[PDB]
Amino acid sequence: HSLQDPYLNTLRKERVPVSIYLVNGIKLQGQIESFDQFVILLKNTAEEIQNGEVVRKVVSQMVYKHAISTVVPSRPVRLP
Amino acid sequence: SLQDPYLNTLRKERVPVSIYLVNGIKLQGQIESFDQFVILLKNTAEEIQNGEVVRKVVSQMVYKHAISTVVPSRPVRLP
Amino acid sequence: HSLQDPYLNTLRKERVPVSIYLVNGIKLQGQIESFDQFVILLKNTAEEIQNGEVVRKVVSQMVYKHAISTVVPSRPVRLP
Amino acid sequence: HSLQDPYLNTLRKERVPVSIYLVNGIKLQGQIESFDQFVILLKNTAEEIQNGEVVRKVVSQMVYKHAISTVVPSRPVRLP
Amino acid sequence: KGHSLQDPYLNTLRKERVPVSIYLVNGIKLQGQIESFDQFVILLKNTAEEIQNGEVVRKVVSQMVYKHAISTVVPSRPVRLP
Amino acid sequence: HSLQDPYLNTLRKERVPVSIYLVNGIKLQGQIESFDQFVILLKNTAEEIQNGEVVRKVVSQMVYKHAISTVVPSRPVRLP
Repeated sequence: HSLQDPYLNTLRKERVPVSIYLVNGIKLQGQIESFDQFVILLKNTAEEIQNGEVVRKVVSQMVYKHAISTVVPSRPVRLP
Repeated sequence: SLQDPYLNTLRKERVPVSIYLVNGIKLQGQIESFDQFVILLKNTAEEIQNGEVVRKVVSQMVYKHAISTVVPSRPVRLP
Repeated sequence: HSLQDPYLNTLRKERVPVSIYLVNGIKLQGQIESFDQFVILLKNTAEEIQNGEVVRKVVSQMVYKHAISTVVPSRPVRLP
Repeated sequence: HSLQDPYLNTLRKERVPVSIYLVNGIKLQGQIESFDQFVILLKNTAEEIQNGEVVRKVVSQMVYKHAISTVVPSRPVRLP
Repeated sequence: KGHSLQDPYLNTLRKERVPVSIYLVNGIKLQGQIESFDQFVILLKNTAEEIQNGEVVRKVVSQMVYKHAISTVVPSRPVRLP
Repeated sequence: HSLQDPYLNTLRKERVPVSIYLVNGIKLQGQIESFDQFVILLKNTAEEIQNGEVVRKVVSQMVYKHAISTVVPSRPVRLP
């Protein structure tokens, strides 16, 4: 895959906020900290309300490429 | 051997394609570039902000394995 | 592909109208123009009304084998 | 296919009526005419009615293994 | 740690006639004992019980499941491998 | 596998409680006992009511990776 590697690699190093849409329709958000041939490591640091104050929770989840339908970043970018 | 050309045709000829996903989602745009396992689809979305229409370029990396069918706008013959 | 490549070559060369059922339910109709190891190119003249006249549209769609469940030809076929 | 081939090759030989359940919940009944590495030619000997006349078709649909969840034969069978 | 786990787990599930639940991705639950498996299918035997003319009838049911349609396989009792 | 095996292996070594989301929507909780190229052996210790007292039931599923949506660890995990 001579395009997928650059593209992710780009999105990761430039810390590009992305939406990962899953085949089951679930939308993940956040940044590609890392990836390999079969998985993306995706960190999202969304805000949260814990007992009437604003906490920010950083859950990082490994998402299987084979369950991703599309990867639509927040801003377009190009490869080396 | 059929896939690459059909794609590579649509890419260079930059014909707008409708690519239906397995879940039924219909994505439209132009094939900027494709890979063994992914298609980079380019589209210019239209948004309404403060009355007037504003547009920008959205680029989607689409996994081939979530795609069912690809319907181009106009039929195309291979090279 | 002892059974597949013939059963499509026979379907392709003999221009048999085929139903393609997709895993997701939606049914495609039309003739196999051409296929490779992962895709089928299915061409189909349709029947459309625009401005009170039956107009026919020839639509060609590359359909990923991996979204296909079953392909049912219009008339029984044989191979060598 | 130490197990899959023998088993499939059995049910074609002994012309064993099989139900094939697809991943999407579809159930096909029929006899395994042929199969290869990725596909199964399922012959269905199905009666039906057309406008108050019994009409018996014989349809040979090619099924992609990747759409099959389970194949359930009508009689228990075994192989070497 | 490549393909060491799948066989041993299955292979001791089969060899020790352990009852297993097989959950298909589509949400179907299949119960039975693993008779055998290759790289791509497991052969699941169970005994089905129907009623014919108001008397019990046991039948042996043996179905070939594709692993690519299996989500998870949960034995009825803990097992361990070599 | 330069990210997946490491990420998995430290989830396993540090007995991190993990939630495994399936493509079909099912959430599986537990911890990675072992994992393969294609399966995760996931152990779950849950409390179950037996005869008016509470008893922990240990359950161990072999999960197929290809049915896994996403792997959400209980807490952050940094690899070597």
